[PDB]
Amino acid sequence: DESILLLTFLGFTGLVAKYLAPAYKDFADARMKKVSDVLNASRNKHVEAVKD
Amino acid sequence: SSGLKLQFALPHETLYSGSEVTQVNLPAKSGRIGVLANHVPTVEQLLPGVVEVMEGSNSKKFFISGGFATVQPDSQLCVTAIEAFPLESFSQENIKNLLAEAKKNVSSSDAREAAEAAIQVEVLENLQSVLK
Amino acid sequence: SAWRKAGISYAAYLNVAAQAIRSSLKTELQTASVLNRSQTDAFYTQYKNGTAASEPTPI
Amino acid sequence: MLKRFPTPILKVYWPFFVAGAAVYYGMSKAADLSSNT
Amino acid sequence: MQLVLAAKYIGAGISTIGLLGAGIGIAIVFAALINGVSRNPSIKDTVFPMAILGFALSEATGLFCLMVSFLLLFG
Amino acid sequence: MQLVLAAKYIGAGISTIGLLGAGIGIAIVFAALINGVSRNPSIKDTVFPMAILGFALSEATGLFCLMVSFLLLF
Amino acid sequence: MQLVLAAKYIGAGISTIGLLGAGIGIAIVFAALINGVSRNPSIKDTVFPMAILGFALSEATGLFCLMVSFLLLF
Amino acid sequence: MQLVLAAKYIGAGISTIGLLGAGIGIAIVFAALINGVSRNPSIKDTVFPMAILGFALSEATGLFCLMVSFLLLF
Amino acid sequence: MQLVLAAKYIGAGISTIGLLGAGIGIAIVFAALINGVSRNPSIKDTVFPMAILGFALSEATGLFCLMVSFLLLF
Amino acid sequence: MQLVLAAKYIGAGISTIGLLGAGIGIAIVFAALINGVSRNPSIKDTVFPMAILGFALSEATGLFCLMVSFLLLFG
Amino acid sequence: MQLVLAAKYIGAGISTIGLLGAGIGIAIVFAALINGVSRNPSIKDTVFPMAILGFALSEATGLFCLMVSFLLLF
Amino acid sequence: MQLVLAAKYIGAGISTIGLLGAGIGIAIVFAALINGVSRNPSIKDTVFPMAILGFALSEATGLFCLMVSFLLLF
Amino acid sequence: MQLVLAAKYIGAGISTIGLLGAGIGIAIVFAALINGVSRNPSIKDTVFPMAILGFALSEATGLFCLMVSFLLLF
Amino acid sequence: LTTFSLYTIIVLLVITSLYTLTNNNNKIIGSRWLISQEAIYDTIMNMTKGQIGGKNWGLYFPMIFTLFMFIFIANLISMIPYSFALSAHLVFIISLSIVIWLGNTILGLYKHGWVFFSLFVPAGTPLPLVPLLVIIETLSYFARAISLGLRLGSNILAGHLLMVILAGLTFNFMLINLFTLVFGFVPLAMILAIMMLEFAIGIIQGYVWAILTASYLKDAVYLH
Amino acid sequence: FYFMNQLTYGFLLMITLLILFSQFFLPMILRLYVSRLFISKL
Repeated sequence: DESILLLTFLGFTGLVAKYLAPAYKDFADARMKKVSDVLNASRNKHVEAVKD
Repeated sequence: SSGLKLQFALPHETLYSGSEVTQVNLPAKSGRIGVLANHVPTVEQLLPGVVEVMEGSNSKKFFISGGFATVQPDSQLCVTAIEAFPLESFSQENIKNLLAEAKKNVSSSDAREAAEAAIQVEVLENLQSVLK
Repeated sequence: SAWRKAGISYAAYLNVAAQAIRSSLKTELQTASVLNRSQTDAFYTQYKNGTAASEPTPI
Repeated sequence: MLKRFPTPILKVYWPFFVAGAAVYYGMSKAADLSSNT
Repeated sequence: MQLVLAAKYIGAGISTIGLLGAGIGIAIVFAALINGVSRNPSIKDTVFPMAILGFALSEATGLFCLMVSFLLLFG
Repeated sequence: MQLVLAAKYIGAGISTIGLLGAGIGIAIVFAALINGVSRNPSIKDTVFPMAILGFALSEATGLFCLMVSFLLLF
Repeated sequence: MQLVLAAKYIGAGISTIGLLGAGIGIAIVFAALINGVSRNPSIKDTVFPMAILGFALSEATGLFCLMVSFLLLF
Repeated sequence: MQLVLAAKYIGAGISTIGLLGAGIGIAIVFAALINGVSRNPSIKDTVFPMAILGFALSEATGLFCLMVSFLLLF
Repeated sequence: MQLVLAAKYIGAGISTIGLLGAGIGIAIVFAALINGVSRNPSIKDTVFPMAILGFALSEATGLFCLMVSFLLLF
Repeated sequence: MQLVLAAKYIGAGISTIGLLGAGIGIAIVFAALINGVSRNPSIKDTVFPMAILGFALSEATGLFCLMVSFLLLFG
Repeated sequence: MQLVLAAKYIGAGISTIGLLGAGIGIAIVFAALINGVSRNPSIKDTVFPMAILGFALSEATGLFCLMVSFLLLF
Repeated sequence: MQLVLAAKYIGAGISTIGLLGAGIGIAIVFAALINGVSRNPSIKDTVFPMAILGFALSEATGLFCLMVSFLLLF
Repeated sequence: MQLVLAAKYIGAGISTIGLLGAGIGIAIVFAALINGVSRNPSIKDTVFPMAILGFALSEATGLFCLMVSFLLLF
Repeated sequence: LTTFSLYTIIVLLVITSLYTLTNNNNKIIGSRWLISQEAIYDTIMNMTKGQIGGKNWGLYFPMIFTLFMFIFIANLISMIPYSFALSAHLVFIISLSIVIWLGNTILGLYKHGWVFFSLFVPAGTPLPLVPLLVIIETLSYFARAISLGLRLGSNILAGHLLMVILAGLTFNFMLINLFTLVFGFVPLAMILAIMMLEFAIGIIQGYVWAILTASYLKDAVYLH
Repeated sequence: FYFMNQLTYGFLLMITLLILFSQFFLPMILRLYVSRLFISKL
């Protein structure tokens, strides 16, 4: 009986690995690149503030 | 801020310009609307009626010939209209009725005259509320 | 009532309201400035594409 | 591992622990009074 | 016939709640009455007759229902 | 006779929900009241007697139902 | 015999749901409170009493109902 | 006694739908909230304290009938 | 005795339509949500949980009634 | 036992109109949808996924209705 | 067993009136359809397919309801 | 089994009030047509096919209702 | 055997309120007709035939309810 | 031994498995497994800042976190089919709610003493209904208590049992004649949508719990 | 039967999670916040 529910769960996880995980990949990548960008830019900016 | 910035404007002389104010009351197409300190940004076309301006002082009552009430989103209400009015001096029934019957007679003429005649009929019957 | 359909435009609607409030003026305080506000003397001549003309009509 | 910080849990969150003790003792009365069902 | 008085009692019970059709409907008239006078202050003596006119001939219908209940309680 | 008292018990039961006509009705009047003062703050004192007038001779209709309920209980 | 106390149960069952009216009712007394005071935020201090006026005695009728159920229960 | 607990069970069955309008009720409160803050943006932290108030009181309509469902079970 | 299980089953029958209040209720919230975003597209995040929040308030109340069916089902 | 499945069948009968809020519900969501694209023409790509959100787990509630009406019919 | 088919038949009777909500719902759909196309003549048959879409799988609920009525005849 | 044909009769009776939704909603679409053409007189009967469409296959629900009443009746 | 004519008569009892919201519906059409003609007086000859057309074969469906209430009474 | 106590062990092990193995060696950059608890921290932070609005508002920011996460994790565990009910014990959850409500009362009564019962007069009223608003506030004062737990677990008692019984329906769908194998896919997608709604009845119900007790803490700490 | 069992082990995990999250798991992220802002502000 309960194997039908796990079968629905397998189909759901197939949909998740199809659909959600690349979207959360893009989301985490965008946030990661944004944090790394601002964090590197502040350092380069006060490097140029030393150079001033 | 507390209170409101009022900017009342007429083509010959703007009466109020940036005055701090508590309450205004003004006739819009959706009915008579009072506006207080903060408000939804809202553009209301002004049917010719009466505008009452209450401040820390009392409320001054104007007849108004129509225009636009506009609430700038920093809660600054502007009124852009045509005619001012004193307390009660500027209107008299002898000039109203004797011309008003002639205007109703013009309302049976050809179309362009009759439409403006009917408009003036409606404005004089609004002035009947100022006759009060 | 259907002045937007049959009669005047909205600026002209409030202009007729302005002449009505200025016509129901107090005759004591109906000054020369308000009668200056109702002194229409502008003329309009609808030119055509061949620079043709109509007669100047008192608006 | 994880740097332990002495964060105020006793001088802030006493009354919910007090209510937990009170509900435990009322549950003692309940499960001594309503377990003979 | 031992049941017909019980039948009339519970019939009076299910002929009772028709005043709901009063209790909503006439209320909305006063609601509209507010959207009369709050929208137009110079309309009051126009509509406050008519609206209370619009009261009576409405709620009397619901009155019909409970008077049916009375003649279902006795008649 | 031994059945008609249970019939009057459930008759009081089925004659109970007429305050439904209260429970919605007068409430929506206050609905139109609050809009009726929010878009027009100067006309509080004009409507509020009239509005509360429109309270009473609505809500009493629902009141009728439950006293009918009590005369189907008493 | 057993039925005359049994009928009290179903009479209490349907003689409660008049709060259904209150379940619709006081909701819009808040909602036109919201839709009112959303339009004019500075009227809240003026209307927050009157709303809690029109709340309470439009709820209390529903607070009749289960009470009418209650002694119909008991 | 074969019939009295069957009667209290179906009486709890009809004392279920008293949350019905409350299933409407809380929802329509939030309806005004979406017509509130999407109309006026800077009221999000002004009408939301009373709305989560008016939520819970709108539960106070359609919850007791549910517990009229519960203790009629017992 | 041959009736009480049948009575619990019809009690599960009558205790069903209380999710009707769910079926209306969440509806208008999304309706308001569309009117939340139609007249103001740049505020939708402001209401994108705050609508659906009330969803879980209404849905669960609908999901009250039928589980009271289910323990009346068993 | 001659009566229990009959009462289950009428219980499935009264457990059938609980999807009433199906037939209204999702529909009036579409109502605002037709409003939302009307007074805002460039919002359609915005609204219809969120609206179909407000479709799906608004009609599944009604599904609950008939699955009660499917189980008390059968199980 | 002479009773159970009669109960099937009256069950098919009570399992029928769910088309109330579908008939109200598709009417509200066409109501907002006319009210949205009268304020927008330029965009008519862009929306009308989505309108008839929401119409179709909103009326599918009442379709399910009367085929449930048909199988409850069976 | 004198109960079963009379039960089919009362089943046809309870399969009558489904058309309530039809008797509401087939009229209100034309009420929306009133509200639409009163605003915009230019497009009257280019949307009347949509109006009569909603009319016909909205009252088809009530058609289904009383033909269920027919087929269970005789 | 005396059950069938009395069952037909109580079936005529439950075949009655199907005009109920029909008594709403045609009503609100005239209300919307008011909401056409008090707003646009230039549309009356446009709207008053078709709307009252939208009267008749609306409420005739409600008439269908009572004629079913005749044909189960007979 | 208890399988439910084992479930509490699984809760604490996953809670260890959300931060510790998540943290790649204490890096500034905040990796992909850490963005989860980052977003959770910010969506509880921006919630309860604007909720209670205290000058000292963060002091109760820990408890609203740990009352969230327990409910957030225990409604992601029984989502797996072969499990037993975690949060569906209404006795335990409503007991938790009673503890929370009584702690709120003790906190407000120690802060305010007598004037903590100043909550029962919220707004200005005329005289003859001043105590009535008191009464059905007091009647709502423990209705505040009882419903909050009695919501969520009764959702979960309606949750997994649902996925029990309809499974049996699809078990009673596919043992009749072989024509049940053709177009027998739509109950499977229907139970799929049931699990879709079941993630909502986990997550959003936990956030409902958090936001309502946030309002309750605001009312308990500050008088209106 | 097992109200004591579920209740007692749940309360023990409640006290554990309160003191645990408070001493460890919230300020371990607050250090990330303060470190990022102290790099950005310098």
